Amino acid sequence: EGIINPPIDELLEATDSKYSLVIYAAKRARQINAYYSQLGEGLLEYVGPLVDTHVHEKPLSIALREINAGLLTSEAI
Amino acid sequence: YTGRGMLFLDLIQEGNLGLIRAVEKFDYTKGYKFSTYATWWIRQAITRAMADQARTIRIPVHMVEVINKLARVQRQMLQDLGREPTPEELAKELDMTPEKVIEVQKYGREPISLHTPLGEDGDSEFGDLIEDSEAVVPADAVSFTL
Amino acid sequence: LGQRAVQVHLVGEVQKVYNSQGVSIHDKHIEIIIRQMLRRVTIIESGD
Amino acid sequence: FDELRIGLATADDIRQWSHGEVKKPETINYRTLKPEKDGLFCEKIFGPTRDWECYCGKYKRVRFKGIICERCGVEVTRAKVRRERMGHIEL
Amino acid sequence: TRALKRLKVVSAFLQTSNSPKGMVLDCVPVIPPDLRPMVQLDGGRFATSDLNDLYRRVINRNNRLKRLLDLGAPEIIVNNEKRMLQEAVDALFDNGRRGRPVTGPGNRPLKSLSDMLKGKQGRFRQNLLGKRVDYSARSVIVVGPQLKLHQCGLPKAMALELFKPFVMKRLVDLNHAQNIKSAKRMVERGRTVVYDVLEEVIAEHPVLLNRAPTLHRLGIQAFEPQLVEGKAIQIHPLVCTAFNADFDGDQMAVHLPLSAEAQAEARILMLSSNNILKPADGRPVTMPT
Amino acid sequence: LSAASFQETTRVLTDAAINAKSDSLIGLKENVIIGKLIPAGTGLSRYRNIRVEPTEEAKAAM
Amino acid sequence: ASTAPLRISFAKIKEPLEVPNLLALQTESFDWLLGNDAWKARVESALESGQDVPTKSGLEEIFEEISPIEDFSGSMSLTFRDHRFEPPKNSIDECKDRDFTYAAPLFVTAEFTNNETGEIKSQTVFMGDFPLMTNKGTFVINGTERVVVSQLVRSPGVYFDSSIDKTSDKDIFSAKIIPSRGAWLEMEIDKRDMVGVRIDRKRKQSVTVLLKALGWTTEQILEEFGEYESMRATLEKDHTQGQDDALLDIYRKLRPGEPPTREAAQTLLENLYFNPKRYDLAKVGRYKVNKKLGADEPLDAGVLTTDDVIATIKYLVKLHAGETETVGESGREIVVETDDIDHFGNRRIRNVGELIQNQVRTGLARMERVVRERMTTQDVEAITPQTLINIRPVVASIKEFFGTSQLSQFMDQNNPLSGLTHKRRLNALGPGGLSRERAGFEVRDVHPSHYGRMCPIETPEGPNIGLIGSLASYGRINPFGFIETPYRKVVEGQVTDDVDYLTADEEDRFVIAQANAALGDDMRFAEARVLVRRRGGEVDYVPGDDVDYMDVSPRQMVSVATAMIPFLEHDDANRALMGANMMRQAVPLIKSESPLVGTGMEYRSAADAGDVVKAEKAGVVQEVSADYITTTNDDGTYITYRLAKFSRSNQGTSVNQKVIVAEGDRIIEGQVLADGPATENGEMALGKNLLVAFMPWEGHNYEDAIILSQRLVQDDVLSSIHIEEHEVDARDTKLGPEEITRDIPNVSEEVLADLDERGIIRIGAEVVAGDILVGKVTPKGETELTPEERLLRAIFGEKAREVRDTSLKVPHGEIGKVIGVRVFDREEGDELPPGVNQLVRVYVAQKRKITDGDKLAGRHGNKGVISKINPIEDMPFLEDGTPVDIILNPLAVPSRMNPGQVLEIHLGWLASRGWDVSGLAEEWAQRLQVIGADKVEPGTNVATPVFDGAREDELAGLLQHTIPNRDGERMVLPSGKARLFDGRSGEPFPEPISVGYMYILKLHHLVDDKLHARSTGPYSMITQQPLGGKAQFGGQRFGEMEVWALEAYGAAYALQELLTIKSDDVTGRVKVYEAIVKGENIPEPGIPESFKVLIKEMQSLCLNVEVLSSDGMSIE
Amino acid sequence: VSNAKNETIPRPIKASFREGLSVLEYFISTHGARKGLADTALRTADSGYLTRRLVDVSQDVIIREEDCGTERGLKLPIATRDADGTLRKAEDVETSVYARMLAEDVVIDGKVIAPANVDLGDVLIDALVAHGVEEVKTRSILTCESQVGTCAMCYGRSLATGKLVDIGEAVGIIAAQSIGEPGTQLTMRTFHT
Ligand SMILES: [Mg+2]
Ligand SMILES: [Zn+2]
Ligand SMILES: [Zn+2]
Repeated sequence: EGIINPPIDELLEATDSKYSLVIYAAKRARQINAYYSQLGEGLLEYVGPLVDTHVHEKPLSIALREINAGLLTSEAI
Repeated sequence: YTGRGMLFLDLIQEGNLGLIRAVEKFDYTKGYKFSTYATWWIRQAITRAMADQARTIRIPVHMVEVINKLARVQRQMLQDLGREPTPEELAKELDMTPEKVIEVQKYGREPISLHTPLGEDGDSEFGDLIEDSEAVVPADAVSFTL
Repeated sequence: LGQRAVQVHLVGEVQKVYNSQGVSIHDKHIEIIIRQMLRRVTIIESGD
Repeated sequence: FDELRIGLATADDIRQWSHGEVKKPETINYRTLKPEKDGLFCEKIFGPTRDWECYCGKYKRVRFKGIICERCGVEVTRAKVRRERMGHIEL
Repeated sequence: TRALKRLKVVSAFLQTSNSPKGMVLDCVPVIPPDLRPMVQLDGGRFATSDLNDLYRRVINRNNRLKRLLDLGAPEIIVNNEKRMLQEAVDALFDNGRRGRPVTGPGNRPLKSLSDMLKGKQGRFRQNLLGKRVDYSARSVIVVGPQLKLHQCGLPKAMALELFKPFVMKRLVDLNHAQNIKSAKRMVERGRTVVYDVLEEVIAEHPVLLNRAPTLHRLGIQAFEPQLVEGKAIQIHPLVCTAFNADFDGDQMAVHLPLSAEAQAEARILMLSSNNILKPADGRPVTMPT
Repeated sequence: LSAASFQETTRVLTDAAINAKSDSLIGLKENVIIGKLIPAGTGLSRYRNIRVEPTEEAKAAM
Repeated sequence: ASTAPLRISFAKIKEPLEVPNLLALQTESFDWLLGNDAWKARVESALESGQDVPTKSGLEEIFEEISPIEDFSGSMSLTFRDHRFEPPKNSIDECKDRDFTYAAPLFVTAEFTNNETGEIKSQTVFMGDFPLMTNKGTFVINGTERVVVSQLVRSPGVYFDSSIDKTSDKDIFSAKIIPSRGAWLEMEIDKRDMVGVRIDRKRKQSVTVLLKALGWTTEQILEEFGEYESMRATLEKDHTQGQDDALLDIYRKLRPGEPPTREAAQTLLENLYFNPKRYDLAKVGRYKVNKKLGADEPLDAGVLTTDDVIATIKYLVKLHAGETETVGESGREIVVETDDIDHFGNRRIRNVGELIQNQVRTGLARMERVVRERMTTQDVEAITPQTLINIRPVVASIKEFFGTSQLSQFMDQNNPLSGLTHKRRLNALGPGGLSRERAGFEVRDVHPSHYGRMCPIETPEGPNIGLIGSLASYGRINPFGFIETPYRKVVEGQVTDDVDYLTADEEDRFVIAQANAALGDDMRFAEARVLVRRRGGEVDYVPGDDVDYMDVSPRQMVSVATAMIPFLEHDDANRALMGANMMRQAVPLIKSESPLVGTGMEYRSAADAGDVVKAEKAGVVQEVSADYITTTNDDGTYITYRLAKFSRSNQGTSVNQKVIVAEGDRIIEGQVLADGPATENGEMALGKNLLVAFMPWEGHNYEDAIILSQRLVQDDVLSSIHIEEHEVDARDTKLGPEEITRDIPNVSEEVLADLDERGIIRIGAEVVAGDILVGKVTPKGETELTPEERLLRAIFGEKAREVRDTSLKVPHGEIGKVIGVRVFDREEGDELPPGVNQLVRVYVAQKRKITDGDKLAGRHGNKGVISKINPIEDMPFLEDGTPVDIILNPLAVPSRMNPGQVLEIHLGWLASRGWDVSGLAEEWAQRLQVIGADKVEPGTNVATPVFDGAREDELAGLLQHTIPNRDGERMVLPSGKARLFDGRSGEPFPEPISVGYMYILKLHHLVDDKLHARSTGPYSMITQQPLGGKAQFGGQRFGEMEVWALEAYGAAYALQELLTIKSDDVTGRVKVYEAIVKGENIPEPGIPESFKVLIKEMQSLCLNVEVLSSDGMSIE
Repeated sequence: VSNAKNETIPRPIKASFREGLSVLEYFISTHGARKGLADTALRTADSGYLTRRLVDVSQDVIIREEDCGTERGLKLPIATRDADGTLRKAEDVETSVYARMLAEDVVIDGKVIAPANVDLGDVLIDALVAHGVEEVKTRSILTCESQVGTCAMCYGRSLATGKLVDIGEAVGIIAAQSIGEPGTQLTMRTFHT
């Protein structure tokens, strides 16, 4: 029930840096928002929320929850 | 004629044009000195240039002679009657109608400079207090698309 | 004296001003600024 | 955006930027409040005051943009161009 | 040493292709008109920028010089015009670098080209490094002890005007408002339905509090908003010394991060619970005394 | 550009014109003028270029 | 007798001199300018009493200064003999509402006399309206109340400064004579062991060449100066010799470029200094040079003479040579010493009379030039005094004096004390004076001379600290401009009941005792040892019969606002500054209440200020009513005072006036008839007196915040009216006129519900933000309709109506009940500006209640914002159930060093619950017994003067014997602390808590004004970023220091959007707005507009600033 | 109480604010009170100017490398003023030597106590003073040899997080703010000239 609901220490050890984490959650949040705005096209490349979602929610909040599970993977190019 | 929106040295140069005019139209056949002939042309060049170059918004020469004429008579009315004259009483003295009096009063102002201090604080400038209209308001633009 | 000595002198001198009051600034903060002052070099006998 | 080169602007360079030449100290007519010809604020050199409207009143509509009206020489385009286009004074 | 200083300027000319002749300008460029506006002012008056006056003088003096050169004129008269023309151009580029400035009305020096590019009020230090911003607000601050470290109170009216686009979008989706203009009217009137919608949208959306001097990086700190009646920002008493804020009376600005990257930064980097220790010496700052 | 935004704004402008100095835009103060991303923190090449894809086991579930 | 309500005073020393007419500073100065009957009556009284005063007025003086004008032939002359006034055309009340400058006519008799014609034609002329000053010292110009504040300036004269040169290792001495009008002159000795002169700092030159330029020859020079080797050394080293030679040489140095001419060289020296026009040294200027140089009675009015310049050299060398006392040349013996500019003998205030006189002198100076030019081009016998003089410059100068000047300031009417303090303010800043940038440490600092003439405690705490100061309580102005102060006269060790007004220089000579110094039953000094002050601010004592003056009152050094504070001596000087400054910000309340404990000066400060309405006759009230009150004098004459009622002040607060007298009460002159804003029974009352308890309480009053019981909001204890006024104008434009009308287009039916018939909101119609006050519609617009709009006009059966809505609307974040509307019509007899056909003003009034954020404060510089308003049950109550109205943190009090507020609290409890001392025979009581403050009833006021207040033994003792309020118990212990039952948990607090009654003010930093927000709004034109301020819906400034913080955090994305998306990018701003409402992701920012503007400006200085890509030209 | 222009009065204040000052005592006290208010406003101005100039020169110092290649450090005294037969640590060990990473190991008994490339903390500094080593060589920002900015190892661990500094942090802006923040708090001058 707060911003601090996914703890930061668990998130930090997954990404090994701090600046890496913010862009990584933000890139994912951009994707999931873009998925919700298909409105009927149903393009294959986009992927929806992996975890369950509240009736109203912020896409960035969903993204951070996915990192804590650790299912999502990031790679620098 | 200094201190009327024209720089003092600028007045000399414009009057200097009047002098070169005068010598081309002067001769000894008239029994008079050059000084009396020259001063007419000097005054002409200075006053015409003052009409044509003092104001930021240019006023035609004949409108300029109208406003300074009415200004001087308004000064005489204030001194004589001991009270600020009404535009209608000023109008009959000019022989024009009151609507023309109101019109010429509206043309006889001067702009105020944008880059001026408000005076409450030194840093603030007048030009940072007036909004533009040409900006596209975001709420209205998206509504048209809808 | 030398470049190392002036680094020691500058960091030590400015720190006593701060420590006189009671504020505490770690020496790395001082050291970064002093590194920036010593970067250039003045050329003499620029023949070659 | 790779480098912000700066240098001395020669006389030909100044003329190259210019879209015209100012020839009068005129700014705006005292009665109609519209810009004059070949002075400061002139639409022939800087740009149209109103979007796609020229000076004389020909070619008011949006359709025939990107043309130069033969009467007053104003090139119809957006009014925002006045913020970009610049002239020059010959000495 | 005289040859040493002189070498500096002259060597630069030979290596560079550009010729020294750029010192003496033949044609004076003019600023585009929108950058020196003759804006109408309410009340029938007018407002003009000082560049117009300075441009007017150089045009006037150049025009008269053409007249003097055209007819046969002496050396004394033409020299004075050339002298005044040179002085006029000088005033335009840098007013006050030689003798008295062109005061114009007499009450104040006229602004100049270089004057826009100089000082604390210059373009560099007033409109390029630091700008005013949309989606921002201001109010006095009070102490709220019942808050958590990562929470701040946001007044109802203040938050409504900050989050106006977001409230309108939700009002349309929840069908309380028909269309975008009808949504706009509803929030401006302040109807009862808006407040229910507002609490739904502010949640999990940080806001950056900020006090005016902002000496060190803990001056700006993100917080989780929370609606509160009244008109004063509630703030957490532990974080007072980082802001250096007492409650005599102290207005604190409120900014809103918009995009996905920006609000992510406020949650991770700038949050008020990940800034326990002062970066100066690694000492605790969030236990005032 | 960064030097001009400091105390001197005439001497630096004047000699830069003479010297004809092209400003490479690497740096912090000059990247705030243009509106680009500052090379500090998230604005770095390495942090800003990363990509996010889910795992195969994540796609396998839903 | 019954002029004031009874207030027991704790003072111990009787006061010889009563407090003067507190507004005399402004009124007496302006009386001099008019030269009216009242001032000249004072002149004849002063002459018969022996007091000096200028017998010549102010206005006629500048006429007498302007000699009759003479052309090159000297044929003609214009004498301006007599001036006179007429009654003002507009009444004072009429002026404020109808926007008319309060003024009166000024006629003057011009006499034309021609020697050639031998004829005299006298004729009266009219020079224009003169803005007059009402009886409370404010100039009502253009419907707004202005006040002109005094101005401190360096007096003209000679000033000698001694300095030390580090290279020379020896002292250097300089002299400078700074005149009122002419160029200035300097005389610097031993720069490199020779003496030299600066003639307007044109060039270095010697003194011998200056003297040789004068008629003095080398032979006579050396007899006067042969005993001082500096001038002898300078003489032999000076190669030039001869009077003619020296004169031409200085001509070359001063004005290069022309060949020397004997006559032209000679007239320049006469012109530069000795000419009576180019070097008009002021009357104070001549007066000061005679005092410094010691010459006994030279010419009273005129320029400097050749005697003075040579005397100034003599003073310089005698000062340099080390002798400290020397006989003045052709004058009495005088001390030779350096003089400090900051000392008040050298600082002069230009009171309001002198300020306007300088401006009217400039206006009349321009008038003089015109008649000279006119005379050369006019023939004789066609010249009359009516036509030749143009009065246009004179009126234009006195009109431009009030506008755009730092001395004619907008009056602040927050409460009567803000009014009073603004009259007495002494502004160092202004034209021809000390500016902010020239300011140094020395001017701001307190001086020893300041005692009795300028309060050191109060001054603004802002950037102009010390530059602005308030006049002292007893200060009086010398006619030259210096500030006097009274002193009692002492002779043979007996203090006499006579008062002498000493200036800042005559004070220096003598030794002054202290009012606090004990005095016997007889007029002798009780103790041989007595504290005194002397030259240079010494504080050393000098026992026995040596003094000659003593201070008249211990409150002498403190101003009106500082005298308000009780227990001032216990407070620190720093916090007292804040306390005196706050009290000029307290807003008036609905029902004002007099302070329970407070100094006796609050009553006098109210009556002298003009808000309370006092009687001018001794009569019987006959008809009492809210609007007006009728009184009848013994002769039979009736005068009806018309009380103001709910009229807006300058800062937007009520100035509502109550009526205090009943129907048949007898009145005496000066007694108070009507109560004013923030007043009670004629006593000043800026706040209420609440029950305070000192304890931390759950953290709600942490770090200076305040806790308030909900009783105060409920019982209307702290609530203030606020009256806003906003107006619109129906101007005639090119396309047509604007119409004030009800038929606004494209509006619903219920929005224009409370509008009246002609399109004005009805009286009493409660409004909200966004509501329409007066309906107004623009005449036309040129609409180039898009195809969809064209379709819509057909579909809805609309009419465009060729109009757009521009109606006046209630500003954002504003509520209120309309109370009054004024309408001015062109077609009516009403006068309007050009263009405006109709003008309408609407007064919206609201009743603000005390809420969180609203700044609150006491008297001793303790201030805080309200943090929480608990319910009445939650408040920590007393043993008898009484909940404390306000809590205050104790953590603040020791550190800030203002224990005066604790002392006030203890005495406040005693005032609320009375005390009994009868037959107790105690030592502390004995001083009080003659005072009479032994048997005191509950609720009664008590007075403790600002430096003769009750001592701490009395308060400790008084606390011991407080009356039991009910049932027989005293709720407060002897220590001044009481038992507090926690209201929330119920269980008693473990130890006692200090409690009492404290006087609390409500400041004008209310939260309702401060709250601002912005989604998107206006933008500036030249640079497209939003404009600032609250009145124009302005975004907050993300300055330079702010972006450093984000760079330290590394948050690059947040910084980028703050500079491009959220401002200064026209293509990007609309894109983000549509993206938010559609839910789509935010787009990428472009380049800002200010950067593009920068390129254009730098391309206009002839620098080809090229944006480039790696491969040639760049993309934008 | 300090008279104007930094002088002392010979006749000091004998009364306390509880006891209540006398008239002349109050007047002399004002000389120092007003001066302090005026001076404080000036120190804010100069401290602001100092911070602004510092930020310009201190920018372009960014952490842009995980570890430098070099071995040059700086020798700091962990412990000094050691009385006879005892070892006493340095008074300012916290601000000076803490949160730095050793350039090279330290051997006193032939065995490494604190190995190289280990940041120092409370536990490690205790180990070195107990064994009795009197100095240490810690890698530091001065001797960094990075072609662009400064490596993370030479800067050592940051202080706001208690871990090694991240790549891309702007150490330069942090240092400038830290020096300039207590500038207003300094306010020191000779009591009397
Ligand atoms: Mg504060
Ligand atoms: Zn056309
Ligand atoms: Zn390194």
